[PDB]
Amino acid sequence: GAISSVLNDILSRLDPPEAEVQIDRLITGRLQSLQTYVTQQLIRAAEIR
Amino acid sequence: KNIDGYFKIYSKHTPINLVRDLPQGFSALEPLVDLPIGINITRFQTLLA
Amino acid sequence: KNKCVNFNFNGLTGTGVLTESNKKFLPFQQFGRDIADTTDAVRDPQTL
Amino acid sequence: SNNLDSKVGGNYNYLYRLFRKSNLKPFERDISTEIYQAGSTPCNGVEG
Amino acid sequence: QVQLKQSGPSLVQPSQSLSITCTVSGFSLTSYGVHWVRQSPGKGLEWLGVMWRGGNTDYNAAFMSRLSITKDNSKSQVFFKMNSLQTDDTAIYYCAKNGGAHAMDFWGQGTSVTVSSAKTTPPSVYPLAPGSAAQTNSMVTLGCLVKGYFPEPVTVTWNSGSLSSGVHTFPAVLQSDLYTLSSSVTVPSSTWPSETVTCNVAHPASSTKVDKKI
Amino acid sequence: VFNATRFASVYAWNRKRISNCVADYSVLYNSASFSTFKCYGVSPTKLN
Repeated sequence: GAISSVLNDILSRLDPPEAEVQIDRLITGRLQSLQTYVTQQLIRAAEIR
Repeated sequence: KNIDGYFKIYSKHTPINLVRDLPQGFSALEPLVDLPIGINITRFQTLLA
Repeated sequence: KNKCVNFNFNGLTGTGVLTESNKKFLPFQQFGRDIADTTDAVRDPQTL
Repeated sequence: SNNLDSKVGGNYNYLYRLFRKSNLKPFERDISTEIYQAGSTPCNGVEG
Repeated sequence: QVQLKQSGPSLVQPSQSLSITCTVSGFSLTSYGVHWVRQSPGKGLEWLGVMWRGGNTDYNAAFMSRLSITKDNSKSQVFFKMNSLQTDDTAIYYCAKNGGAHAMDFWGQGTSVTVSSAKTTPPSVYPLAPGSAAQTNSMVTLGCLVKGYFPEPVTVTWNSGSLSSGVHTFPAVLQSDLYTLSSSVTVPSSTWPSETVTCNVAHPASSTKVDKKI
Repeated sequence: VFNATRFASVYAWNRKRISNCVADYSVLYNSASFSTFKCYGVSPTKLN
């Protein structure tokens, strides 16, 4: 949902009070991405363990 | 095609050995030029010598 | 070449080691990207 | 641009389309001066 | 820059005709359609007609058979021909420029067309001059009594319109085939009886200019 | 463009295709001559 997927594209375009809004959308999404990976990787580890 | 006013033109020239209707094959067409015309297009013709 | 530097090629800015590779860019292909939307290779604008 | 464009009596060289049937698309212009119909009454020329 | 004033009629009897001449300026006649209306004769504002740009013309449902528009594109003037007028039709007739959505963007000054069986009479002006016993407190009011004229309008000014501070124009009182018009203007005491003061009255219906020293 | 002789109507707005050149944008933002300078989707100081 952010204006762009690349961090440098946002920081190089928007001001700090504007970039933090779009950057937070990527942090919220990329965090849930890694959380889903670690969540499923841990469950996969229990299967292999 | 017309994408956001940019009339896109692709091109590809390859040899063939054909004696009938359109040949069965595959080949990717490369961008030739980008023309920001911004005019609505609904009909088209073809020039013949 | 072969140095980790802060580059900027027409907005394609970031940190990476600039070096020449055996990639074959077509006349229209400007820059390359991986599946991560990360710039893999670029064409220098001053000298192509 | 009041000191540049405006003149005594009012500068009417700049005009605007008062209305249109449908809304324009992004970055679309129309320099047509033809009188279009508002309701179902066809005119085809003379206003009214 | 823009002028849409009317002129031509002086006085007309009921059930008769006339001709109005509206001088158009500021825009070409081929660019906009000159509208035609009245000025609130009793009930709300009344619409009469409009001549489109080089085409036909629309008229009011109650004035299509009687009133007509004659647009002269060469002289830059729109003429109007009215027929079978009634005393209730007395009002100021205006010309206006066409807008975008058939609007009346510009408006003129018009002319007060009076319909009445009476005959024309010039004004018998008499000034309202304070006497020698009149007092003053840092200023003095002045006016004139323009009685015995017919029909409207009559413009009363102070020294050809030199004064504009406290000028007040009153309506005309309808008398028996005549009118009575008063006026009141505020001028400092250093202008009267010191400087020359004269009431200037103009009757555009008869084109009479009456000068009476106050 | 900015200091042009006269502009076109809002319905015949002229789209000046700017390409194959460079120009300063901070000279316009910090000109102290514009009444409204508000960008959308990009900062006026960083786009230089």
